Amino acid sequence: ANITVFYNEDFQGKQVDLPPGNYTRAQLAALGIENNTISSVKVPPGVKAILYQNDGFAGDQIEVVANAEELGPLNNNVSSIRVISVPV
Ligand SMILES: [Ca+2]
Ligand SMILES: [Ca+2]
Repeated sequence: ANITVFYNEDFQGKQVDLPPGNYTRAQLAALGIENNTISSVKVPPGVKAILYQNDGFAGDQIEVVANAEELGPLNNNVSSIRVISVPV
């Protein structure tokens, strides 16, 4: 269903759920997710996310298909996100 993004690593701090969809920087902000703040993400079965360093779904990126306690180079550097349903 949804992925849950956290402000700090190891699933700590402020958290927000994101169902499938495309989210620009402004759309993330409207959902209470400040720019370049995500540090960890939970990804349950059936969904995946593509985190982008730039708004508009562009730039360096990372595809998460399972829980990620940390994001390496994209830590506090995500500006847009696409959450995608992967049925099985
Ligand atoms: Ca953070
Ligand atoms: Ca960014």
